[PDB]
Amino acid sequence: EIVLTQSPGTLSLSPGERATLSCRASQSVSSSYLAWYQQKPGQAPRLLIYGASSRATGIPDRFSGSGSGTDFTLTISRLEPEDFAVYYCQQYGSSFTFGPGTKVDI
Amino acid sequence: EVQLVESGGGLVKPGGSLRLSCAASGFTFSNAWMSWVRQAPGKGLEWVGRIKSKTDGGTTDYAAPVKGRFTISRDDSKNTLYLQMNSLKTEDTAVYYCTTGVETYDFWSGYDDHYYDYYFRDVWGKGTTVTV
Amino acid sequence: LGFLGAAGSTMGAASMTLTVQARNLLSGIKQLQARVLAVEHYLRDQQLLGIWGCSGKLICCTNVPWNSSWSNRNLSEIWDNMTWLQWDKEISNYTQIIYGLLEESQNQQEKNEQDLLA
Amino acid sequence: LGFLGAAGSTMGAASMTLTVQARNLLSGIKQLQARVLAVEHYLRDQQLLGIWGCSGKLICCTNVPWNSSWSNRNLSEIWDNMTWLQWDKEISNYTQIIYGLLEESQNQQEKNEQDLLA
Amino acid sequence: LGFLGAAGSTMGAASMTLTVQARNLLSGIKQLQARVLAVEHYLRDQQLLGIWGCSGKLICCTNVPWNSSWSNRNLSEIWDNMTWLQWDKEISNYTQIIYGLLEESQNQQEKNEQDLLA
Amino acid sequence: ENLWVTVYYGVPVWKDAETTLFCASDCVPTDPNPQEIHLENVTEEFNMWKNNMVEQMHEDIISLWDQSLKPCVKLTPLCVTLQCTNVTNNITDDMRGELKNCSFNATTELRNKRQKVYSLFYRLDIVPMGENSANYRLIDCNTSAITQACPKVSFEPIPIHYCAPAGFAILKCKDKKFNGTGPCPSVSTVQCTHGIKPVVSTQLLLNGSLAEEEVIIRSENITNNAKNILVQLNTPVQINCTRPNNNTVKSIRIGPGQAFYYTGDIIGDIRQAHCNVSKATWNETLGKVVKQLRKHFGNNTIIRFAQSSGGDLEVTTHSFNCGGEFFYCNTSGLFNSTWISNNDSITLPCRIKQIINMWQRIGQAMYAPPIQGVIRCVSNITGLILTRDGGSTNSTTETFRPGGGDMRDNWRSELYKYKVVKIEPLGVAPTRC
Amino acid sequence: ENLWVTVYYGVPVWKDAETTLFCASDHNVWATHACVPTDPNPQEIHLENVTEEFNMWKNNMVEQMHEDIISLWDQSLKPCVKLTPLCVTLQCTNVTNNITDDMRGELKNCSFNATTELRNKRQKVYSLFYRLDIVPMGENSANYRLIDCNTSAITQACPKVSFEPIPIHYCAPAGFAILKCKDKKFNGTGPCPSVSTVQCTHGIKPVVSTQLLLNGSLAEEEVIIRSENITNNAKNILVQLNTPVQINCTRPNNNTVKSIRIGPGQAFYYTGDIIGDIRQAHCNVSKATWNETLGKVVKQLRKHFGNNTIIRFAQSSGGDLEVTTHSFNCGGEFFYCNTSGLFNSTWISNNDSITLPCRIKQIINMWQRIGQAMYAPPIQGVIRCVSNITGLILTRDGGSTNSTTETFRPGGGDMRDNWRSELYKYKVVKIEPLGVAPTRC
Amino acid sequence: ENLWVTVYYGVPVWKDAETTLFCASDHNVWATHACVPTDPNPQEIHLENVTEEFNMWKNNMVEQMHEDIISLWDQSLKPCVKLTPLCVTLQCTNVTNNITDDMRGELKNCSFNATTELRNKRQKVYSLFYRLDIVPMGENSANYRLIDCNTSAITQACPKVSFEPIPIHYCAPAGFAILKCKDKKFNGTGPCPSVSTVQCTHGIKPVVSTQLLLNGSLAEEEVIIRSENITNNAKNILVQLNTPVQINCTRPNNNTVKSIRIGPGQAFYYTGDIIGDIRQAHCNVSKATWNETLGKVVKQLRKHFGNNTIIRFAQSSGGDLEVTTHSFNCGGEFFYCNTSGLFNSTWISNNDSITLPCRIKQIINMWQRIGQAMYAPPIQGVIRCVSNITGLILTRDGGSTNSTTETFRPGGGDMRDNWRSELYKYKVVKIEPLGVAPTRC
Ligand SMILES: *[C@@H]1O[C@H](CO)[C@@H](O[C@@H]2O[C@H](CO)[C@@H](O[C@@H]3O[C@H](CO[C@H]4O[C@H](CO[C@H]5O[C@H](CO)[C@@H](O)[C@H](O)[C@@H]5O)[C@@H](O)[C@H](O[C@H]5O[C@H](CO)[C@@H](O)[C@H](O)[C@@H]5O)[C@@H]4O)[C@@H](O)[C@H](O[C@H]4O[C@H](CO)[C@@H](O)[C@H](O)[C@@H]4O)[C@@H]3O)[C@H](O)[C@H]2NC(C)=O)[C@H](O)[C@H]1NC(C)=O
Ligand SMILES: *[C@@H]1O[C@H](CO)[C@@H](O)[C@H](O)[C@H]1NC(C)=O
Ligand SMILES: *[C@@H]1O[C@H](CO)[C@@H](O)[C@H](O)[C@H]1NC(C)=O
Ligand SMILES: *[C@@H]1O[C@H](CO)[C@@H](O)[C@H](O)[C@H]1NC(C)=O
Ligand SMILES: *[C@]1(*)O[C@H](CO)[C@@H](O)[C@H](O)[C@H]1NC(C)=O
Repeated sequence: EIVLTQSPGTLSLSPGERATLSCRASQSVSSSYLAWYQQKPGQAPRLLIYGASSRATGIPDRFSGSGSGTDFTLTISRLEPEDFAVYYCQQYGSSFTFGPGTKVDI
Repeated sequence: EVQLVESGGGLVKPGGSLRLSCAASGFTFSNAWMSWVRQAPGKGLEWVGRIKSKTDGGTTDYAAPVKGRFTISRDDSKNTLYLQMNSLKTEDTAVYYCTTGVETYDFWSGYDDHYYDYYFRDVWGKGTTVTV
Repeated sequence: LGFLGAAGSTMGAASMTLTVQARNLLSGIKQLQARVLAVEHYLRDQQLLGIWGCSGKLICCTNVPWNSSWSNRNLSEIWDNMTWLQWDKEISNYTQIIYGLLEESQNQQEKNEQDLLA
Repeated sequence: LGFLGAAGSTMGAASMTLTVQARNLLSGIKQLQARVLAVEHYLRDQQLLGIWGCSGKLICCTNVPWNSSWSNRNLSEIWDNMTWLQWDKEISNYTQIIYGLLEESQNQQEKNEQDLLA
Repeated sequence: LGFLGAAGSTMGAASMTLTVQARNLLSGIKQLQARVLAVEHYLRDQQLLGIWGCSGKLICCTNVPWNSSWSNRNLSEIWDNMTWLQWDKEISNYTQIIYGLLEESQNQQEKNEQDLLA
Repeated sequence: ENLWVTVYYGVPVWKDAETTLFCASDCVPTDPNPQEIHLENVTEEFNMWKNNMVEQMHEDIISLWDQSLKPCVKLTPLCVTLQCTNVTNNITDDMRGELKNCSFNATTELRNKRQKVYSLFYRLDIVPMGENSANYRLIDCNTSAITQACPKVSFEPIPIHYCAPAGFAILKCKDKKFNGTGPCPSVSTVQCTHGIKPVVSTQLLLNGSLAEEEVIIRSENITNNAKNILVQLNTPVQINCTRPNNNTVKSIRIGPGQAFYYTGDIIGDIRQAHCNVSKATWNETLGKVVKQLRKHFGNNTIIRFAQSSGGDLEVTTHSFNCGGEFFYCNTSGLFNSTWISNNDSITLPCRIKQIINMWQRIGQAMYAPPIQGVIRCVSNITGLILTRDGGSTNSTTETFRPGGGDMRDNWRSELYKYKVVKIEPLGVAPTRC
Repeated sequence: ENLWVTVYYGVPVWKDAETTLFCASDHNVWATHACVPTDPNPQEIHLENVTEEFNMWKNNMVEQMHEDIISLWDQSLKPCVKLTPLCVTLQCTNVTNNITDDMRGELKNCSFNATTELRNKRQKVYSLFYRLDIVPMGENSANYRLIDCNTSAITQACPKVSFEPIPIHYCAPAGFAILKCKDKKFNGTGPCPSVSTVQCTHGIKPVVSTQLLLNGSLAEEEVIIRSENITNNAKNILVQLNTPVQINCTRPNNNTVKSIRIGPGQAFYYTGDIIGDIRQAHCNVSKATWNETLGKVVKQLRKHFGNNTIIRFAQSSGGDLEVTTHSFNCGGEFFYCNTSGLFNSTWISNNDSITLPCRIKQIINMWQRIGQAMYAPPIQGVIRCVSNITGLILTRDGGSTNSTTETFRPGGGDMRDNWRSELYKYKVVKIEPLGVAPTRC
Repeated sequence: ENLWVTVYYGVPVWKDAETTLFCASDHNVWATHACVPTDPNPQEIHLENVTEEFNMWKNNMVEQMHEDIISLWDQSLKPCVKLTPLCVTLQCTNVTNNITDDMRGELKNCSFNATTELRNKRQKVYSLFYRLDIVPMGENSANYRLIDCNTSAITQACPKVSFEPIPIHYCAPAGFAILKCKDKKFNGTGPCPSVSTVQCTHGIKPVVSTQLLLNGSLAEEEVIIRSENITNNAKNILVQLNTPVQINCTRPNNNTVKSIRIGPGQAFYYTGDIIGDIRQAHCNVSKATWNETLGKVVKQLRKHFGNNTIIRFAQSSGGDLEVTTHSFNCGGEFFYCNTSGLFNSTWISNNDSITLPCRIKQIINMWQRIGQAMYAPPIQGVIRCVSNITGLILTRDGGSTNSTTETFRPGGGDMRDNWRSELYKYKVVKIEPLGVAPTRC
C-alpha cells in the first residue's frame, strides 16, 4: 500500500491559469502506475491520465502528467470553469492507494 | 452502452449484512478487470479491491480495512460483480462506486500491427451507500 | 446413310455398311484422356484382328466350327430376320469363349504348319 | 538421300524411297500433347489404307479406274516429268472422290464377293 | 506357361508361344504419360513389321539371305540349345543392319518388281 | 453342312458407357452441323436419374465457375467492424430495415493510409456482432474469403454443347411423349447435343427446352415422397422482374491494383424489387399441370399448391441470377390454390443478396458488384419443380409445394434426351465358307 | 547352307530400362484418390530357369519412389492454414502441474496475440508448446518465437487427412514388366539365380523413420546385411532382420485440444490443457527380444568382416536431432526417441524391458529440404502405437588400429534407404518382342 | 487399256500447317529443366532442288515463341516473394557520397520501416534506390513511394535464378518437319531457291532487347533489309548486319548488397552503400565499326528506296522510356541506354568511340503489359557486359515532300521483332505420306 500525500491540497486560481498539481509517496513504483482523476462535486470521478503521461479519451489537450520515484505531477495548462474539481493521485502498485485529494478553486 | 448498472441500495443495520452489486454489457468481463472504490463524505477516494477476469485467473486483491469479511466476486454469466459486507464499521459510511476500463484496439491491417488506433475509456457508476 | 444408319437394320443388310462404322471410329486433361482412350480402344481391336489374321479385313472366314450351344440356326433366322443389336444381345454370354478358342485354333496351328511346308 | 530427300525428284524415282518417308511418321503438357497428336495422325492414315485393302503394302493396285476428266496428261508425263509436290497440287480437288470410290469398290464389295465364293 | 514364361526356354519351344507375348503389349499425370508410352512403343514395332511385309504375321519369311558374318552357329543349335535372351545378346551388334538389308530387299524392291509384272 | 465362325468388323452395336465429353461453345468451337443421322427403327431403353451426362455437367460447370473467380480480388481486408443506421430516403413500408448505411475503415495502396468509406448494403449480407446493435460484420467473414473483382465478366448462360469423343456416340430421343416410364421408340444419332443454357435456379426452370405437345411430368419415383417432380410446360409463362432503384456504382482501391466495388447513394425513393407473372397464364398453366398430376395420383380428387415449408433462403424462395445480380423472390402468389375435380399480374416481392454462397457448399463466398442504373429482366418459365408432401390424412388430397433446389435437377430437364454409348464394332456371327 | 533371315514377333526378350510407374492403391496423404485401385489378382510365371543380374543402390525404382512421395506431401499440405499470423513474440512461463523431473522445463505455456475473424480486432490465447518448438530472443527469459518463423512459413492444419502409411503398389505399363527375386540370400553382389516376374509389386508401406526401419518386409530365413561397398565406411549398411522386434511407444498425457480461428475460415489447433500429471514420452523394446536378436546382426557382420574380431555398438554421433534420434510418425504425431539403451553393448567371439526416453516436436522440417515447415496438429487424448522393428540402418566408423574394434552406430538422415530396403527385390525391364533369327524358307 | 487408280504410301508431299513445337535444349527462366535435350547430331537432310514459298510476319512459329517466353517468365516470377509490405512512405533526399555531376539526382537514400520475421518487430532500413523507381507522394518534398505500388504488386527477390539467354531449339513432332532456307540473300517474302529440312532448328537465344538487336544470327554475306511493306510507315524495317559491332556496357560502381527479411522466409535484397565515387553507367560502341556499318545499311536502303536520296538518321521519338532507349538485360540487371550518339547524321549521295550514357532502372514491367511488375535484385560489385550488335530495328518518318530526303529513326517497341529476325529461315510443314497416281495393273 503506497502512501500518497497531495502537497497542494488547496489550489486556487482564476480560470485561464495553470493548475500545477503535485503528489508524493515514499514507496518506489514505476511511473507506469501513476494515474490522475478529476471529480466534480456530486459526481463519480473520471480518469484523466494513466501511466503518468498517457491520456484517457474525452480529455482536453491541456491535461498532461509525468513522474518517477517520489515526485509525481499533473499540469492543466489553462483552467476552464468545467475543471474546478477535486483531483486525485492514484499509485496503482497492485493496490490503487489514492492520495487525500486536491481541490482546485477559483 | 458504456454505463454500468447500479444496484446495492436498501437499508441495513451494522448488526447484519449487505450485498452490493453492479456492471453492464459492452464492457464485458472478457475484455475487463473490475474494481470497487469508496468515498466517505468529506474524504478522498479509497480503493476497496479488484478482481481480474476469467482468462488471467481472477485473483482478487483487497485494501487492508476490507480484508477477510468484505469480499469481491465475479459472476461470469451476466457480467456482474458483487461486494459482500458484514459487521459494518464506522469507516464504511461511504459511497461505493463500481468502476473498470477497456483498452480498445483497432488495427488497420491484418499483416503489420503498428498502424492502429487506440482508445482507453473508464466507466463509473454513480455510487450506492452503506447505512452503518 | 451415315454412321450407325443401319444399326437398327437386318444383319444381312448392315453388312453392306461395314466400312461406314469403321471409317470414323477413330477421328484440358479431360480432353487429352478422350484422345488417348479412343486410340487405345482402336488399337485393342486392331491387335485382336491381327492375332486372328483379320488385319486389314472387314470380313474373315476362320477355321473354327460353330457350336449349336450358341444358337438354334436358320440362315434366314440369323441374317435376314434379326438385327445386329439383337444378335449381339443373344450371344452376349458365350462371346469370350469364341474369341478365346479362335485365337488358340489360329496362328500356332496355322503358321507353324506353313513353315513345315517351306 | 534421307527423309524428304526425294521431294525434288520425279514421281517415278521418288516411288523407290517410300520407306524413308514411312519410317519417320512415328518418333510440359505440350510434350505429351504433341506426342499424342503424332500418333493420332499416323493411325488415321493406317486405318484408311486398311479400309481400301492397302494394309502393310507400300504400293496398291485397285479396282477403280481413272475417269479421264481428272487429267490432261498420260503415263508419259505423270511419272517422268513431274515431282510429287507438283502432282498432288493438281489433283487436290478429287481427293475425296477417289477415297470414297476406293472404300466402296475395294473391301466393301470385294469381301462380299469373297463370301459368295463358299 | 504365362507371360514371359518362355524367357528361360529353348528358342524352338519358345517360338510356339508367340501369342502370349503379342497379346499383352497393350493396356496423377504420370499414368497418362505411361499409357502414351505403351501405345507408341507398340506402334513402332507394328509399323516396322508392316514395312517389312509382315503385317498380321507372327512368323515371317524373307528374301534376304543370312550372311555368316552375323553368327557362327549351326542352324539346329540356334534352335535346340539356346534361349532367346542369350541369342539376342549374340546378335545385338549387327541388329541395326539386318533391319536395314531386310527392309531394302523386301517391300520397296519386291513391290516395284510386282508392278512390273502386272 | 455346318456353320463356320465369321468375324465382322464395323458392326453397328452399342453399349452403355461413361466417358468424358467435349465441351463446345460459340471449351472448343462447336461444329455448326449437328450431323443428325437418320432416325432409325430401334428401341432404346434409358432413363434419367441413372444418367451420367448430368453429373458430368454439374462438375464441369463448377470448375468453369471457379476458374473465373480465381484471378480476382479477395475482400478479406474489408472484414472489419462496421457501424450503421437505417437509410433515410422516402423508404417505403415494404423496405423498412432492408438497407443499411455502413461505414468502415478500408485500406489503401500504401500500408500507411486509410479511407473512410460509406456504402450501402442489403440487410441479408450483414450480421449483428452484438456489443450494441451498431457493430455489425459481413455475413461470410467467419468462413472462407469472399471474392470480388472482374465486373467485366458476365454471369450470362452462354449455351454449352456436349460432343462425343471418338469411339463414342450420343443417342438422342425424339419421342414427343417421352418420359422415364419405359424405352424411347424414336432414336436418332447426333454428334453434339443442342446448346443447353446453364441457367441457375432453385425453383422455376427458366429459358429451357419447351414441351411440344402437352405439359408432361417426369420423376424418378412418382409415388414416393422422397423424390422431386420435374414438370415441363408446353406454353412458356412470361415473367418480368425489376429493381426500380437508380443506383450509383463507386470504386475504391483497397490495395496494390486491388479494386473494390460498392453501392453508393441511391437516387430517388427506395422501392422493393419484384417479379410479375401474368395471372391468367399462370392459372392455365397450373390447370394443365393438374390434369397431368391426375394421371399419376388418384384421379377424381382435389389437389393443392402450397407455400414452401422453410429452410435456408436459397431453397425456400425462388433464387435466380439476372443482370449480374442475384435475386431471392417470393412465390407465394404462384402456389396458393386448390383444384376441384368437377393486364392482371401476380406481384411477387423480392429480396436481394450481394454475398452469395454457391451450390450447396460453404467453402467459398462471392460478392456480386452492383449494376449502375435500373435493371429489368424478361424471361420464359419453361418448367417447374415440385415436391410432394410426406403423406396426408386418409391418403387423399395430394399437396405439392416448391422445393428441389439442388442444381442437378435443373440439368435433368435438359439432358433427358441424351444417352452416351460406346461403339463395339467387332462382332461374331455364323456363315458357310 | 543357304539360310534365310526371319522375324518372330512375340519373342520373350528383356532390356534394362527406365520408365515411369503407375500408383496402385488397395482423405490420406499417400493413397490419394489420384492412384489406381487394382483387382486382388497378382500374377506370376511360376518361376522358370531364368538367371538375371540386378542390384540395389543403382536401382532407379527407388528414386522414383522418393520423388513421387515428395510430390504428394507438397500437394496434400497446400489446402491448409498458413501459420504466418502466429509469428509473433510470445510471453512464456514454465508450466507447473505435477511435472516429473525428467520433464522439467520441457513444456512452456506461452501467451500470444492471435488475429481473428475480424481484421481490426485481435485476441490473446494461452497454448502449451514443447521446448523444441521454441527459440528464445535477446537472451531473455520472457521473449520467445516459433522455431521456423525465420525461414519458410510454417503451414499445417488439415487434421482430417491421415498420415497413416497405407501401402502403395507399383505397376509397370504395358510393354514393360517387373522382375522379382525369390532368393533367400539376395544381395546386390551379383546375379539372382531364381527369378520370376510380376506386373505389380507387393504393397510397400511408406513408413517414415531414420534409425530403425519399422513395419517392413521381414527377411525370410536369416538376418542379412546389404551395402553398396562394405569396406567403404562412407556407405550405409542396411540390416534386415529375420525376426521382428516389438516396440511399444506412447505419449502418456491426456491433452485437451483447443481451437481458435485465425482468419477467414482459417482454423488453428493448439494443445490447450493437460489432464493429469506430466510424464515423459517413451518407447519400450523388450530386452528378451533385443539382446539375442542383435547377436544375429553380429553373426552376419563376422562373415563380412574378419571373425574373432571385437566390435562395438555405440550411440549416435549427434548433430541435427533428426539424424541423431529414432525419428518416426506415431498416430500423426512426430517422435524423436533416444536409442542409447539399444546400442551400448560390445561383442566378443568367446522379463526386463529397455525403456528409452522420447521427446516430441510439433514443428518439424519433414524432409531434408529447409524451404518448407509444418506444425503437426495436436492429438486429443493419449496416443499409443505398436510397431515391428524390421531392420537397422547402421554406419560403420572409420580408421584402423590393429585391424580391430569395429564400431557401428545407428544413423543416416537419408530416406532413400527406407525404400532401398524393400525395393531390392525388384527390377524394371522393357520387352522388345521383335526378334530376328536364322531359319529355312 | 485404261489407267487405274493406285495408292502410294510414303509419298514426299507437303502442306502448310500450324502445330505445337517442342522445347529442346543442351537453373534459368527460359532454359528450364522441362525442355528436352536435342540429339547432338546435326541431322540435316541436305539440299535438294525444291523451291518452296514462305515468309515472315505471317509465320506463326514466331508467335508461338513469343507466347512461350512470356509464360516461362510468369512461371519463374510467381513462386517467389511479394514486395507489397514495402509500399510505404520513403523518406529521402539526394544524399551523396562523392557522386559526380552527371549523376546528380540519379540516386536517393530512402529510410523506411519494413516488416520483419515477427509481426511485433520493425526494421529501420536504408535503401539506395535509383530515381526512376520512386515517385513523389502527394507531390511533397521528401515523401516517396515505389513507382508501381498503385498497380499490382511488384514480385521479385530470388537472386538464385538466372536470366541468361541460353538458346532454345524448336523441334517438330513426328509427321512434321521444319523447312530451313539456305538462301544467303533471302528476303522476308517469296520463294527460297535452296531448301533443306531439319527435325530441330538451331538454338535461338531469347535475348530481350529493343532498338539494337544483340547476339543473333549474322547475315552470311550482305546487309539485308526485311520488312512487311518497305514503302509503308506502319511496319518496322528489320535490318540484319553482315558484321557485328562490338559494344561494351558497364555500371562502374562497386555496389554492396544487403538483405532483410520482410516476413517468414521472405527475403528482400537492396542496394546498400556503394564503395568509391559514383559514375554514370554507359555503353562504348567502337566508332569506326559503327560508322562503316551504318554506311552499309544506307547503301542497302538505297536498293529499296530511290537513288540520289539523302538518308538521315534521327534519334527516337520519345514517350515511354521502354520504347525510347536501348533496353536490355545483363547479369539480371536492367539497362536503359541512350542511342543519341549512334543515330545523328546525314548521308550524302557520294581507337575512337561513341559513348552512350545509361540510366539504370530496378522496377520494370518488362513486356507490354502493366498488370504486373518485377524488382530486379542488385548485383554485388562491378558489372561488365560484352555483346555483338547484330541488327537494328528502324522506323521511317511518315510524310514527305517531293519524294526527297527520307528520315529513319530507331523503333523496335514490340518484342516480336526480336524473334522475327531469327526465324526468317524457318517454316513448319505437315507431311502427307498418302498419295494417288495413275498407272497400269
Ligand atoms: C497483446 O495485446 C495486449 C492487449 O490486448 C497487450 O497488452 C498491452 O500492451 C501494451 C504495450 O505494452 C500496454 O500499453 C502500455 O501500458 C502502459 C501502462 O498502462 C498501465 O495501465 C493500464 C490500465 O490500468 C489503469 O486503468 C484501470 C481501469 O480504470 C484502473 O483500474 C487502473 O488503476 C489503472 O488506472 C494497465 O492495464 C497496464 O498494465 C499492463 O501493462 C503493463 C505494460 O505492458 C504491464 O507491465 C502490466 O503487467 C499489465 O500487462 C499498465 O499498468 C502505458 O504506460 C503505455 O503508454 C505508452 O504507450 C502509449 C501508446 O501505446 C502512449 O500513448 C503513452 O504515451 C506511452 O508511451 C502503454 O499504454 C497495455 O497496457 C497492455 N494492456 C494490457 C491489458 O495488458 C500485449 O502487450 C500484446 N502483446 C503481448 C506480448 O501479449
Ligand atoms: C427353321 O427352318 C426349318 C426348316 O425345316 C423350319 O422347320 C423351322 O420352323 C424354322 N425355324 C425358325 C423360323 O427359326
Ligand atoms: C467422269 O467425269 C465426269 C466429270 O468428272 C463426270 O460427269 C462423270 O460422272 C464421271 N464418270 C465417272 C466414271 O465417275
Ligand atoms: C498425252 O496426251 C496428250 C494429248 O492429250 C499428247 O499431246 C501427249 O503427247 C501425250 N503423251 C504421250 C506421249 O502419251
Ligand atoms: C556379314 O555382315 C557383316 C556386318 O558387319 C559384314 O561386315 C560382312 O562383310 C558381311 N558379309 C557379307 C558377305 O555380307
